[PDB]
Amino acid sequence: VSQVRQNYHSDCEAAVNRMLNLELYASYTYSSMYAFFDRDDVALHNVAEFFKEHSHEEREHAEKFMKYQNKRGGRVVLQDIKKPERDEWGNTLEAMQAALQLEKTVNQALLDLHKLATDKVDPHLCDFLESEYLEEQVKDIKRIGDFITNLKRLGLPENGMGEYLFDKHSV
Amino acid sequence: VSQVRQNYHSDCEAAVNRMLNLELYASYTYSSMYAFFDRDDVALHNVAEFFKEHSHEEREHAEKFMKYQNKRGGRVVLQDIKKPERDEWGNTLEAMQAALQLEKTVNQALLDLHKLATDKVDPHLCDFLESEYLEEQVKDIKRIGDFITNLKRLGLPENGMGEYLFDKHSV
Amino acid sequence: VSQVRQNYHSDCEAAVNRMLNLELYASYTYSSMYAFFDRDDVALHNVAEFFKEHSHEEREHAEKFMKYQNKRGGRVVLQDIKKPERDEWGNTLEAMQAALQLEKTVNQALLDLHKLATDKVDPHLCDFLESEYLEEQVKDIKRIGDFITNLKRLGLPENGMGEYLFDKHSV
Amino acid sequence: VSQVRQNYHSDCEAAVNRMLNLELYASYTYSSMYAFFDRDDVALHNVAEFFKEHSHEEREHAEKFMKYQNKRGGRVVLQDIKKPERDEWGNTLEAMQAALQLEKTVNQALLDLHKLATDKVDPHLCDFLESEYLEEQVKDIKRIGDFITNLKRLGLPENGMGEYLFDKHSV
Ligand SMILES: [Cl-]
Ligand SMILES: [Cl-]
Ligand SMILES: [Cl-]
Ligand SMILES: [Cl-]
Ligand SMILES: [Cl-]
Ligand SMILES: [Cl-]
Ligand SMILES: [Cl-]
Ligand SMILES: [Cl-]
Ligand SMILES: [Cl-]
Ligand SMILES: [Cl-]
Ligand SMILES: [Cl-]
Ligand SMILES: [Cl-]
Ligand SMILES: [Cl-]
Ligand SMILES: [Cl-]
Ligand SMILES: [Cl-]
Ligand SMILES: [Cl-]
Ligand SMILES: [Cl-]
Ligand SMILES: [Cl-]
Ligand SMILES: [Cl-]
Ligand SMILES: [Cl-]
Ligand SMILES: [Cl-]
Ligand SMILES: [Cl-]
Ligand SMILES: [Cl-]
Ligand SMILES: [Cl-]
Ligand SMILES: [Cl-]
Ligand SMILES: [Cl-]
Ligand SMILES: [Cl-]
Ligand SMILES: [Cl-]
Ligand SMILES: [Cl-]
Ligand SMILES: [Cl-]
Ligand SMILES: [Cl-]
Ligand SMILES: [Cl-]
Ligand SMILES: [Fe+2]
Ligand SMILES: [Fe+2]
Ligand SMILES: [Fe+2]
Ligand SMILES: [Fe+2]
Ligand SMILES: [Fe+2]
Ligand SMILES: [Fe+2]
Ligand SMILES: [Fe+2]
Ligand SMILES: [Fe+2]
Ligand SMILES: [Fe+2]
Ligand SMILES: [Fe+2]
Ligand SMILES: [Fe+2]
Ligand SMILES: [Fe+2]
Ligand SMILES: [Fe+2]
Ligand SMILES: [Fe+2]
Ligand SMILES: [Fe+2]
Ligand SMILES: [Fe+2]
Ligand SMILES: [Fe+2]
Ligand SMILES: [Fe+2]
Ligand SMILES: [Fe+2]
Ligand SMILES: [Fe+2]
Ligand SMILES: [Mg+2]
Ligand SMILES: [Mg+2]
Ligand SMILES: [Mg+2]
Ligand SMILES: [Mg+2]
Ligand SMILES: [Mg+2]
Ligand SMILES: [Mg+2]
Ligand SMILES: [Mg+2]
Ligand SMILES: [Mg+2]
Ligand SMILES: [Mg+2]
Ligand SMILES: [Mg+2]
Ligand SMILES: [Mg+2]
Ligand SMILES: [Mg+2]
Ligand SMILES: [Mg+2]
Ligand SMILES: [Mg+2]
Ligand SMILES: [Mg+2]
Ligand SMILES: [Mg+2]
Ligand SMILES: [Mg+2]
Ligand SMILES: [Mg+2]
Ligand SMILES: [Mg+2]
Ligand SMILES: [Mg+2]
Ligand SMILES: [Mg+2]
Ligand SMILES: [Mg+2]
Repeated sequence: VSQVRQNYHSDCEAAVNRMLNLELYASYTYSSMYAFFDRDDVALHNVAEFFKEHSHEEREHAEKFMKYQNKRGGRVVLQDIKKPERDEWGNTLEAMQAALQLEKTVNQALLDLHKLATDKVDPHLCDFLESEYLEEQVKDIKRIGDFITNLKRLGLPENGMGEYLFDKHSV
Repeated sequence: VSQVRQNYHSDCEAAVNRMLNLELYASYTYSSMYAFFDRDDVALHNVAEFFKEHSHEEREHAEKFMKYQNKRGGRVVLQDIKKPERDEWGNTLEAMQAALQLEKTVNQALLDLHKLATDKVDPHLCDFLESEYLEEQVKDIKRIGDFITNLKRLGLPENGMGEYLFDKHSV
Repeated sequence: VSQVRQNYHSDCEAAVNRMLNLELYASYTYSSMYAFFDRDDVALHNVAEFFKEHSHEEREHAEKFMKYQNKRGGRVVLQDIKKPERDEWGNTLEAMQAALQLEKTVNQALLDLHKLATDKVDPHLCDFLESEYLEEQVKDIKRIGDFITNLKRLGLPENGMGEYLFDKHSV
Repeated sequence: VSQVRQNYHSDCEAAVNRMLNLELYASYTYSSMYAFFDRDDVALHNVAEFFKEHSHEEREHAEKFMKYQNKRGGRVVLQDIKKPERDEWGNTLEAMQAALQLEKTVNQALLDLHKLATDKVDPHLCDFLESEYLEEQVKDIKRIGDFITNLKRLGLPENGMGEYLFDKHSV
């Protein structure tokens, strides 16, 4: 047992490792979207940069879980980072729809971890999730939802002019 | 009943007073460690200053509970501040080991108070503990644990050169 | 065929994708080493930060290959990022030895890619590797080798004082 | 024989002169496109300025070959600069398509010169092409390809609104 460990359940330690993996998975998915929008036959650089930034953000979320694990006396256990579900992302609307679903998946896992922390009576873990993860998640979900609404308004997927306009005025 | 009092259980009020006393006890223990490391026959000034700073920090934690008590309409009730368990602290490793245990004792009392606040449905008290106490406690426990690991690495208690090196490069 | 593509062999495109994966693998390995040295029972923060920085550097090397692929009209194809070979890294000397071998593995793959680019008569790819990868690789290999020599001098693995001294004066 | 000449093949000297001419040809073509987009019945000033800048860049590439020739002890031999293939350029998409093909023609000639330099074992010439020409060429080809993708998205040639939008947000 780690000398620092106090009120940290084995189940929570394991769940933090799984959450770490999911953040890395989300980072990798966003990097794929960056790569797609940077293609010469897609060429929406502002959209590409949006996803690149989100990839970096998710990597930071992962690192924060690693630091958290060590602070509590848990042990970081890494697994493979699975490749993204798609190799190509269609267009801005398809990619944003995929990002929304990914963000909701990450949010559900955060909420599930919070429920586990509540069940195991771990207020430090609860506070960590609430203070560092849960609000940023709601904000990102709202931003992507707003984008989707605008892309539909702009006539995506069919309306190429609309897609250009979004890249030039929204991101 | 205080005109400001709302959703503040008598049990929580009493527990806040006991927590106040424990913070003061912890401050006094750290001041003892400061005094020890300042002895001419111990003479580890950087270690002494580390404990002096921690003593000041704990006094501030105590004052914050006094302010909290009044904000909720509870009444501050003081008891004797018991002298520290030891008059002399052996060496840097022994003192850090004692500090780790003290910090875990304080942490357990904070967690117990949080459980009481949860049971009495007092989210303001829960938030206070989470926002002002619980994370600082985990950080301090981690820092002291890291120090202990390094002091053992440096060959404490036997290795006097190791003890000198710690005082000159870690604190 | 991409409208931008010129003098870019399918074999080179595929090899760039494999190199991308290896950079990501190397980044993940360094993040594991960071996590290890941040453990309360290891506690060598400067060593941890060294590996954290290297993890970030490798991620940047990967992103540069993604950008390269798109510039040439190739298509980024991602695969799983395999977890590191070890879950724990022993000590500073063991970790540095593993880092040296990892850096030489990455270097060999860069040299193999350069040989392929030479065979396919692709000077742009050759220049890219020479200007952006090959010298940084030699410098990093030299730095790690120098560290290993010093860790052996300091009596690693047995000499804990030596390990402390390295963390405090070399990184 | 020039007193400075060393390891500089007659074939390479002649090929450098031909490359000089091609850079000047490319500069003249871009100046034609500038003139076209500046017409009162075309009136896409930002597009015009893009081509004007590229014309200036190509002239600089030509001057760099003149300086190179003299540095190696070769002799600059000039030929006529042929007028551009077209007197009018249709629209932004047609012009960008022509620019892409021109840039690929220039790139092929640079690659052919690099192959000649390799065959004649002239690393100075190889380095010059790699360091001063080959990457700028790939970047320009990528930029023009990205523009073409966007112009098609915007509904060129038919969609005049799309053409206006490109001139106002992409260049
Ligand atoms: Cl525990
Ligand atoms: Cl508890
Ligand atoms: Cl696990
Ligand atoms: Cl980071
Ligand atoms: Cl797996
Ligand atoms: Cl796909
Ligand atoms: Cl948050
Ligand atoms: Cl109140
Ligand atoms: Cl009340
Ligand atoms: Cl209530
Ligand atoms: Cl009381
Ligand atoms: Cl004060
Ligand atoms: Cl008493
Ligand atoms: Cl005593
Ligand atoms: Cl706190
Ligand atoms: Cl803890
Ligand atoms: Cl090709
Ligand atoms: Cl070729
Ligand atoms: Cl591939
Ligand atoms: Cl980056
Ligand atoms: Cl795989
Ligand atoms: Cl292992
Ligand atoms: Cl380099
Ligand atoms: Cl010469
Ligand atoms: Cl010669
Ligand atoms: Cl020679
Ligand atoms: Cl000639
Ligand atoms: Cl000039
Ligand atoms: Cl002629
Ligand atoms: Cl014409
Ligand atoms: Cl260049
Ligand atoms: Cl190209
Ligand atoms: Fe995000
Ligand atoms: Fe964030
Ligand atoms: Fe995240
Ligand atoms: Fe996210
Ligand atoms: Fe965000
Ligand atoms: Fe403290
Ligand atoms: Fe504090
Ligand atoms: Fe305290
Ligand atoms: Fe404390
Ligand atoms: Fe503290
Ligand atoms: Fe590195
Ligand atoms: Fe680098
Ligand atoms: Fe690398
Ligand atoms: Fe590396
Ligand atoms: Fe490096
Ligand atoms: Fe150009
Ligand atoms: Fe240039
Ligand atoms: Fe040129
Ligand atoms: Fe050009
Ligand atoms: Fe250029
Ligand atoms: Mg467990
Ligand atoms: Mg998972
Ligand atoms: Mg798979
Ligand atoms: Mg509850
Ligand atoms: Mg709560
Ligand atoms: Mg909170
Ligand atoms: Mg917040
Ligand atoms: Mg009462
Ligand atoms: Mg008490
Ligand atoms: Mg007594
Ligand atoms: Mg906080
Ligand atoms: Mg292929
Ligand atoms: Mg591989
Ligand atoms: Mg495996
Ligand atoms: Mg060769
Ligand atoms: Mg070469
Ligand atoms: Mg070079
Ligand atoms: Mg260099
Ligand atoms: Mg000749
Ligand atoms: Mg010619
Ligand atoms: Mg003619
Ligand atoms: Mg260069």
